[PDB]
Formats: sequence, C-alpha cells, structure tokens
Amino acid sequence: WNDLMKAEGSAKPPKVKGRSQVQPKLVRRQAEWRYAPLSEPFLSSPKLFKL
Amino acid sequence: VDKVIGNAYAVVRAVYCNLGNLKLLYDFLNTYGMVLGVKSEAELKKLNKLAKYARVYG
Amino acid sequence: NAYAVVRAVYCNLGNLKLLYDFLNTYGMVLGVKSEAELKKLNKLAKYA
Amino acid sequence: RSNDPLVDKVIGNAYAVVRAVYCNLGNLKLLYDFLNTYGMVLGVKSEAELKKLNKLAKYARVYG
Amino acid sequence: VDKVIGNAYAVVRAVYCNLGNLKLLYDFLNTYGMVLGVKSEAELKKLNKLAKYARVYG
Amino acid sequence: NAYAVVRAVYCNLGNLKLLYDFLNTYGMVLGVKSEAELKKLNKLAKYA
Amino acid sequence: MRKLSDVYKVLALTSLKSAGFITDDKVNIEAWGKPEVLAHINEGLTRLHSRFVLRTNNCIVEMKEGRTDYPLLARYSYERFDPAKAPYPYIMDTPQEPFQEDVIKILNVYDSKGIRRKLNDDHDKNGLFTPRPDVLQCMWPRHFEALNVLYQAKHPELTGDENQEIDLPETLYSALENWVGYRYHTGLNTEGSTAKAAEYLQLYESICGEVVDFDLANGSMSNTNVLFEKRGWV
Amino acid sequence: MRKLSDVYKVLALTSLKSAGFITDDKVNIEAWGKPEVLAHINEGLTRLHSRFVLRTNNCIVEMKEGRTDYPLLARYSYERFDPAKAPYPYIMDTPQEPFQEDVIKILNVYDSKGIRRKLNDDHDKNGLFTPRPDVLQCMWPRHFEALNVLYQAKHPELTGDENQEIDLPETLYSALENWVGYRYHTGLNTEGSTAKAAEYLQLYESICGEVVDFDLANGSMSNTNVLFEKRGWV
Amino acid sequence: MRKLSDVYKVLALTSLKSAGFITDDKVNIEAWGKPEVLAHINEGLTRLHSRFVLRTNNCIVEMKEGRTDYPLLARYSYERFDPAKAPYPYIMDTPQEPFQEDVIKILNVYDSKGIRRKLNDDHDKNGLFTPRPDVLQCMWPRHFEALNVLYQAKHPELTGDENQEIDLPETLYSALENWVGYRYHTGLNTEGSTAKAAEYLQLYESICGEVVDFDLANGSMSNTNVLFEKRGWV
Amino acid sequence: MRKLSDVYKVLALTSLKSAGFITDDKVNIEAWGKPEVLAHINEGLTRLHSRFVLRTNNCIVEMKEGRTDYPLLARYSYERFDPAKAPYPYIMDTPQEPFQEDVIKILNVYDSKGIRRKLNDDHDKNGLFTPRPDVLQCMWPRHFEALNVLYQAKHPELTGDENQEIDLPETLYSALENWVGYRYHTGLNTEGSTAKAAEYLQLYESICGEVVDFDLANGSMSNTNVLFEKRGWV
Repeated sequence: WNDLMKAEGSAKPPKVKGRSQVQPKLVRRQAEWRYAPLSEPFLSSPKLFKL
Repeated sequence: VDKVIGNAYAVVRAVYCNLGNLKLLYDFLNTYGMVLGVKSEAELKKLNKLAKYARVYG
Repeated sequence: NAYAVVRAVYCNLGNLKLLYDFLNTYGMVLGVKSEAELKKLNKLAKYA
Repeated sequence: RSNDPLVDKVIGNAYAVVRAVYCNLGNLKLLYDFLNTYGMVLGVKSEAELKKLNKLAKYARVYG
Repeated sequence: VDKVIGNAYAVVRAVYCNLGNLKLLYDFLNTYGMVLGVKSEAELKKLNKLAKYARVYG
Repeated sequence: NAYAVVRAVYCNLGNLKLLYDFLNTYGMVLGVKSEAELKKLNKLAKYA
Repeated sequence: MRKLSDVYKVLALTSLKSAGFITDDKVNIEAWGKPEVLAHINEGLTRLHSRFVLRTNNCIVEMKEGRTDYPLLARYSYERFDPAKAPYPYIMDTPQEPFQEDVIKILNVYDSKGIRRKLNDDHDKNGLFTPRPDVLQCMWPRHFEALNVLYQAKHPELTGDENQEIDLPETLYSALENWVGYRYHTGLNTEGSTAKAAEYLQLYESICGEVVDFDLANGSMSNTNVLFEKRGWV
Repeated sequence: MRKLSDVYKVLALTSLKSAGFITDDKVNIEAWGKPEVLAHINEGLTRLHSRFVLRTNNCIVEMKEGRTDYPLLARYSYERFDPAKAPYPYIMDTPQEPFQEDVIKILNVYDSKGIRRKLNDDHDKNGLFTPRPDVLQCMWPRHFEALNVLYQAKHPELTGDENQEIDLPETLYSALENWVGYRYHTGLNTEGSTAKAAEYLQLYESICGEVVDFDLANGSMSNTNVLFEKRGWV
Repeated sequence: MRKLSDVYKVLALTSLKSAGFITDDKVNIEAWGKPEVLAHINEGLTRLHSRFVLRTNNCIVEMKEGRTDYPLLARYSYERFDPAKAPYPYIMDTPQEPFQEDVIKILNVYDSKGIRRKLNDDHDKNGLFTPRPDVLQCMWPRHFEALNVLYQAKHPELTGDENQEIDLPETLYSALENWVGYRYHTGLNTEGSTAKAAEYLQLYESICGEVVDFDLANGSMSNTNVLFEKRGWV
Repeated sequence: MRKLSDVYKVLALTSLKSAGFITDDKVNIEAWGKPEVLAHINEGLTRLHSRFVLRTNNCIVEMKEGRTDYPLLARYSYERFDPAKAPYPYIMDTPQEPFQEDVIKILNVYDSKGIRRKLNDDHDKNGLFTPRPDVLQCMWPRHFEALNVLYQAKHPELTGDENQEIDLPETLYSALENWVGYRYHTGLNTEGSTAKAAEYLQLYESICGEVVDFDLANGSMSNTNVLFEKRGWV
C-alpha cells in the first residue's frame, strides 16, 4: 500500500530509453483529499477531550 | 531425472569437471611405456597412438 | 560459461576417445608367477 | 535455461564418445587406481630407463 | 581483469609508458658494438641490423 | 590523446620487433675464465 | 484413386493430343517421352498440393539425447534408415506407411504428454523453432518424449511405375492436365506452341479458382471460439 | 532434398527442353553447357534464398584480443583456415558442418553470457556495428567472449559435383526452373528466345508470389507482446 | 567474396553469352574485350556502391599547420605519398589497408578528443565544410588533432588483375550482370542489341528494387531517440 | 580524380563504342575525332557543374579606386594579367591556383572587415549588384577593401592535354558518358543514330535524378535557425 502511495518499488514504472516514466499519483491524491477532513474535528476545540 | 540445464549439457559438464583425473590417467599412459596383449594383426593395427610395445597372442 | 566448458570438452575429444578405447581394449599383461594371486585377479584381467 | 543446443552445435554427432566416457568414470577411476598399484610388467627401452621407475615397480621388460 | 579503456589499448599504453627504458636499451645496443653467437648461416643471415660482429658456433 | 599514444607505439614498431627478437635470439658470449662463476651463470646464458 | 497408367492415357487424349510421342493407338504415350511427362506430373501434383491443403499427415519424431536439430528427411526414419548419412534413426514409421520425405509446411506439433508446443515463438521456452522448412529445433530434448508433427504434405514421389496410385480429388484432374500441357507446350520454343502454353496455364488458374470458390478442396475453416471463455467474459 | 544430378534431368525436360545441349536421350544435359547451367542454378538459389527467409543459420565468432573488425568469411574459420590470408582463426565450425561463406544478412547476435547486443545503434555501447554486410565491428572485445550470430543464409555454393544435395522447398522448384529458363533464353539475343525469357521470368514472380500468398516459405511471423508488461500496463 | 576471374566466367554464361569475344570453351572472355568488360564492372560497382550504403569506411586525417583545405585523395596519404603532387602526407593508412581514393560521400567526422564536428553548417565554428565532395575545409587546425571521417565508399578500383577479390553481396550479383549487359549491348548501335540493352537495364532496377524492398543491403535504420531526454521531457 | 587520357579510354568502351574513330585496339580514340570528343566533355562537365553544386570556390577581389564594375574574368587577375585588355589587375590568385574564369553563379560575398554585403538589393547601400552573372558592381570602393566572393564554379577548361585531371564524383561518370553519347549520336542526322541519342540523353536525366534522390552530390542543406533568437522569441 505504501509503495502504491508514492509510486515507488513495486509500482515504480520501468524506465526505458526514449519512452516516458511518468506515473500520476491517484492514490496519493485521494489520500490527501481525505487527510484534512478527518483531522479537523480533533483540532477545532480548545479542549480536545470532553468528559 | 530431467535436468534443467539440458540433459546432454549435464553429461558434458560432468565429463569436464573430471578432466583433471583424466589428465592424470592420460599422462600415466603416455610417459610410462606400456606393453599390451593383442589377439590378431587386425586388432594390433587397431591400437592407440601411445602404445609403443605390444604382444600378439596367436 | 557454457561455451568454455563445451569447448574444453570438444578440444579433448580425441583423447577421450583414446581413453575409452583403451578401457574397452583392456588387455594389459599382468605378472603373477603364482597361481593363488593369479586366481585372485579381477574379471576383466585377460592375459597373464 | 537449457544449453543442449550448444552441445548439438559443437559436439553434435560425436556426443556418443562423451556419453560413453561419462558412463565409464567409475571404470576409468578403478583402472587408474589399479594402474597406480604397478601390478603389471612395464616396457623399457635399454637398461638406462630401468633405474628410472617408481619404488613400486614389480615387473619390467627391457627391449633393444 | 576486463579493462574499460579496452584490453589491447591497455597493452599499447603500457608499452608506450615504457618507451624511455626501451629507448635506453636500444641506444645501448646501437652505440656499443656487440658480438653475438650464432649456430648456423641461416640464423646468422637472420640477425638484426645493428649487429656488427658475430661468431658462428659450428 | 589515444591517437598520440597509438601513433607513438606504431612508429616504433620495427624497433620493438628488433628488441623482442634480440631478447629471443639472446646469445651474447660471456667471458668468465673461471669455472666457478661460469657455473654461476643464468639459465638463459648460452655461449661462453 | 486413379493409377499412373490411367493418367498416361487420359493425358494422351485431352492435353497432350497433338504431341509427337503419342503412340499409333492414340491411347498411350511412347517410351521416349514418358520420363518427360512423369517429371511434369510430379511437379503438377507438388503445385496442387501446395496451394490447397490436400494431404495433412503427421509423423512422430522421437527424441534422441544430444540432438536438438531434427531434420524431417527420409534418411533419419526407421524403415528407410541410411547408415551412411544418418547416425541413428529417430522418426517412427510402420512398414506399410513409411516416411516419404513429403513435408511442405509444418503446421502443429504436439508432445508425448499432450502439451502443444508453439512454433517460431522467440520468447517461448517450450517452443520448437524450424530453422528451415523441413527441419525442427527443439531446445530441450527431455526424457521419454516424441512429437506428433501435423504438416502439410505433397503426393509421394512418382518413381515411374505404372501401378502407383495417385491421390488427387476427381474434380482437380482437369487442372493437372492443364499444367502438364503448359509445361510441355512451353518448352518447344515455337510461336504456335508457346501461345497454347499460356492458354493451358491460365486455364489451370481458372480451374484452381473454381475449386476454391466452391470449397471442393476443403479450404474453408470454422472452429469453436474457445478463446472467449478463457479471457473472462462470463 | 534432391541432388544436382536430378536437377539436371528435371531441367532438361521442363525449362531447357528446346536447348541445344540436350543429349540424345533427352534426360540429361551435355558436358559443354553444364558450367553454364550450374552458373544459373547457383544464381537461382541465391535469389530465392534472398527474398524468402529459407535458411537461418548461426555461426559463433570467438573474440581475439586486438581485433575489432570481424569479417565473417571462410578464410578466418577453423576447419577452412587459410594461413596466407588470415593471421588467426576466430570462427568456430565442426568438421561435419564447416563454414560455407553464406551470409546474406545478419539478423540477431547474442553473446557468451546471454546478453543480446543491438545492431547498428549509434548511441549504444554494447552494440555490434556491421560496416559491410559480411563483417562485424565489436568495439570492446572482452575476455572469454563469443557471438552466436543468427543470419540469413544462402545455399552453399554448388561446385559442380553431381552428388551435392540441394536444399530447396519442393513447392519452389517450379520457380527455380523458370529462372534458369530466363537466364538461358535471354542470352541468345534472338527475338524468339528473348520473348520466351520474359515469359519465364514473369512466371518466376508469379510462383514466387503464390509461395508468399500461402505462407509456404514461412514468411508470416507472430510473437508474444513482451513489450506490454515492461512499459508498465498492469 | 568472389574474384575477378570468376566474375569473367559468370558474365560469359549469363549476360554476355551471345557476345563475340566469348572464347571457344564458352567459360571465359577473350583477351581483346577484357578491357571493355573490366571498364563496365568498375562502373557497375560504382553505381551499386552509390545507391546502397554498402561500404562504410573511415580514414583519419591528421592536421598539418597552415593547411585548411584537406583533399581526401590518395596522393596525400602516407603509404601512397606522391612527392611530385603533394607537399606533405597527412592521411594515415596502414600498409595492409592503404587509402584507395574511394570517397563518394562524407557522412560523419569525429575528432581526436571525441567531439563531433557538424558538416556544412554556416553558423557553426567547429564545423568542417566540404567545398567539393572529396575535400574538407577545417577552419581551425588546432594542435595535436585528427579526424576520423566516416564516409560512404566505393569498391577499390579493379586494375585488371584476375586475382583481385570483389566485395559485393551475393544477392546483388544478378544486378551487376544486368548492368554489364546494358553497357555492352547499348554500344553496338544495332536495333536488336539496343532493345536488349533496355531490358537488361530495366532488370537492373527491378533487382535493385527487390534488394531495397527486403533490406538485403542494410538500408533501413533505427536509432535510440536521444533527443527526447535533452529537450527536457522528464 | 581521373585523367583525360583515362576518360578517352572509358568513353571508347561504353558510350562511343560503335563510333567510327575508335582505334584498332578499341581502347582509345583516333586523333581526328578527339577535338570533337573534348568539345563534348567540356560541355558535359559544364552542365553537370551547373545543376549540382559540385565546386564552390571563392576568389578575393581587391578594390581599385575609381572602378565600380568588377568583371570576374581571367584577364583582370594577377597571375594571368593581360595588359592589352586590362588596365590594372585586381583579383588575387596564387601561382599554384590561378583564376580559371569559371564563375557560373555568385552566391555570397564577404568583405575585408567581415561584414556580409547583400546581393541584388535595390534598397540596400552596402550592396553589391551584379549587372551580369560574371560581373560585380560595388557602389562604394572604400579604402583597404577586398571581397571573398563565394561562387558556384565549373570545371576548369580542358585544353586537350591528356594529363589534365578531371574533378568529377565517381558516381556521376555514368552520366557524363551518357551526355557525350547524346551529343555525338545526335549530330549524324541518321534515323538510327538519332533514336539512340534520345536514349542516351534520357539516361542522363535518370542518372542525374538518382544522384539527387540519394544526396550523392551534396544538394540537401540544413542550417541552424539563427533568425529565431534575433526576432525576439525568448
């Protein structure tokens, strides 16, 4: 999963002369469009835990 | 069993790995003069090139 | 190197044939001068 | 992974000699071991080389 | 080992770097008159161009 | 300069061949006038 | 399945009718041009057996250790072993049906285990390359193997015996005659005979076109689409 | 695999039938035109072996230090070493199959380690340029090397012996005859013979077209698309 | 690699078969037309070596101070120095392979340092202009320099010796004959011979077209796209 | 670089083979038609040197005060000064390479300072107009000036000496012969000879087309686009 995230290792495109080796990071895009909405609830109040 | 490097190549390699022993045997045959026994003249004619001495058992 | 092994075998093909023929032609005369050890010779030992 | 085509190219028809040798490594080793026992008569040219023999020489036949 | 600048070029360069020593050897051969020994006339005919004096061991 | 090195070797090819032949032809007569030092000559020293 | 004797007669009445060597009874060919006609029938069948798939035969080829190149000649067979030009026999044929050296194109080769091996596949271990049409290069002669080689075949060579039977479809005999006529009439180098050779040769194509326009030589092929289920496609 | 003796006879009955040197038995060629016919068969096979890939052969070329240009002639081979025109032998051939100087086009060369080396690649160290069709320019003769050079081949030269066997597909013998007829009939410079030469030459193309329109000479090629998995494309 | 003696014989049997100077044994050419035939082979090879890139050779050209124009003739070479027409030698050739004055087109010239210098580039210091095909105009003869000049080459001139070997692909010998036939038959100025010359000349193009339609003379070229990485394009 | 003596021989064997003046040894041209042949070679080279850019030469032209029109003839040169038809010499040539009056088209003229001066530019002070191809009209003969005039050139006139060397590419000799044949055969005014002249002339175009279809005369040109950076375009 981590290799798919940053396009390296198993998901590393093979580099051959002449042709390109560009791999769009769709997994990383989807993960970054979800990191922020899931973290704000913990950072919105001056007091984190309410008992 | 069925070898992956080839059936005949296994045999060739096995012969190759034993060249040293065969080299010693060939050297011992070549330097130490050998006398051998032979049944007839045809077999005597069919002797190797390092056979210096022979004996025809008539 | 497969080629090196095959070439090393091939260049010694005549000597291999000579050794195999000598093994088949095996007729070296063995000196015993005694019947006991002459009877104790191997099955391939002809000529004594 | 098979190197057999190389053997066919180089030692193709005469592979019978190599196979016959391979089947006889044990016999050749036994022949050499018996050969080192010097249990035979050795042909020698002239008396001079008679001295030049192994401490284990057991028979000898000098020609001339 | 397998040289990167070429196998034969390494040899050529090695010979080149030692030209000075070979120059001294050639000079010593050329200026100091040399007498050499020869077995026959054919070998005597096959002598170098700086060999002024010879001796045929018959 | 690879060309300079190769050309410098090539222009001296005849002298290299002459030196190599003289090394192989090596037959310089060495004066000893004594058996001891004559027996102490190198293996390549013929003619004395 | 006619005989070469009958082919001589039918040739003497239709194609080689004005030929010189036609005997006085008009129903046979004189004994001086028979080598010529026989050398034209043999070429005629070879061409006909090349375009159409008329004779599909398979000859099994046993594996001999140390041999990778396996020429499919008749000198290497069992019943026609030639010790002067072949070290050991490796093809297998029965006495009633010996190998006739009649391989034009090799089509599909199976194994002794039932595994199909691809032909001329550069990236395919388990592939039998053919370095020349009548050869075979197996790169791994495994133990206890054999190769049923389905190949296009030509008619077995007509030696000259007038009792050898000819394997040709009855509808294609009007094309074999028009090719013998072409070969014969084109060698006389006369203007009248040459112009007749072209007509006989063109008629050969016309009959060889009507045979392929009506599927009289089994050229059309239909097979079940087994690829469909393998690629998924529920 | 016919013999040159048989080719003489089959030529005497079909193509060179009106030729002068045809003997009285009509089944052979006189001993004064045989050099001429043999010089036409040799050219005939060369043309046929050039268009179609009929004989693909590989000859390994050992590396000798200090030599980069490696002509693939027969004078540099082992069994046919010619000390007068070659300093050392570097090709490798067995006595039963010596090098026959039969390279038309070099197609694919591997190494002693299994690494394929590209051909005529300007920007490609590890590339063997060919400065002329029958040569080879390796720019780095590494230690313990060799080169299995897969090349298109021509039929070995026919010296003239009537027992030399000819490697031609049976379906292409009707094209070799039509090329011998062309070469022979076109040299007489007569109007009648010249017009026949054109017909024989055009028929050569027609038969050489039917052989390529039915894959009788193994011209069609299919290979597994190994490039797909390498460029990504999961 | 055939010999000129063999070319005489093969020419006498196929192309120049009806020619007058054909000797009584039919396997050679009389000693009065040999200059004529030799002058046709030399032109024949020149044309064949001009269309196709058959012989690519490089001859290094040392820099002599004060000289910018560097004609690539044989009078300026080392082994063939001609003191009467050349002040100093500047080309470099070995005794076994002397310069043969065989430059048709200059293709690519490198330096003694490995720097490629462009050809015919008006705005390009470090460019070697060629004011005429067999010349070279270096505008800055720097110290310790040389120029490996890769050029298209023609076959070395055939003096007339019957032991000189000819460098032609075996598949292109059927085109050299058809050009010798053209040159010979077109000079007789007779209606019959002229009409044969056109046929032989047109066949030259047909064979020279089949050689280029099958890549038998190494005309197709593929190279790695090194430009891609240089222009950016990550 | 062949000689006129060799051109006579090669012409006598290929093009002018049926010509009357061919000597009894067939390898030379009789001394009565040599002026005719020489007058055809000279025209032949002029045409070949006109279409293709085969000889690009530059001759510097010093400025003499009071003279604006500067004909580039040989009478105004230094080594060939003709006091009877030239008041003062202003061209500059060395004894080894004198001016040969061989200007066909003037292409590009520089100055003694390195400033390029445009040609035939109506609105362009600092422009050298050419009122006739072999002239030059500088409208401001400044002090201490000169003009390296790069021009298309023709082969220097062949006087008739059989030791004068001819500057033609080896691939274009099959076109010079086909033009000499045209000029010679077209003057006889006979129906047979005229029809041969057309064939020889048309072959001249065919060879002159194959030379331009393969860049054997250096006709294709590529230059760096220096205009790009000047017009802005960062």
